[PDB]
Amino acid sequence: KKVELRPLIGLTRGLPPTDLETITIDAIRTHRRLVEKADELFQALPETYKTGQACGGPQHIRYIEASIEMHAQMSALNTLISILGFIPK
Amino acid sequence: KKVELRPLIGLTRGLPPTDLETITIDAIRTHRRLVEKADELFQALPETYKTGQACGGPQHIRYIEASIEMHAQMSALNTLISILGFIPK
Repeated sequence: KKVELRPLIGLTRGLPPTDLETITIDAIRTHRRLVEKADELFQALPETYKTGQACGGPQHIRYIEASIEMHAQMSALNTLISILGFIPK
Repeated sequence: KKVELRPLIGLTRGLPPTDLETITIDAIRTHRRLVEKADELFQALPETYKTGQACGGPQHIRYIEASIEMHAQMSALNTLISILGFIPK
């Protein structure tokens, strides 16, 4: 993985191995939850929205917000994995 | 602002102006909340942790996680502002 959110290096500098592992493990769990949520909302979108032919509206907004949170958190998770050097169990 | 989270461009492509404005406005509110939370936890850290001389432990972990969420969401907000071309009221 690559460092996508650089400020995380300074934040976790010198953190004990077990502590960084704990943070990363929880971030993996969070990622799974965010992916599941975004996926659930994507599946319920009309075909026209899934293909990008239609845009806008409350339902679409909710999916986008869920996807935004997923992508943002994923950048953090990838960064944590990059710092750790491996994907903890 | 600059595009820090590229997937957001595809997600918001063609979104009606009012809809993108709504999403960005809520992201601004979210950012304020996350900054306040991270700040509150930073202030309560012992001086040794604020200066980086000490690292690790439950309290530090909680601050780091709050800061991580803040930074991640901020990358999303900056990206939304970059796409919109301005900071909505």
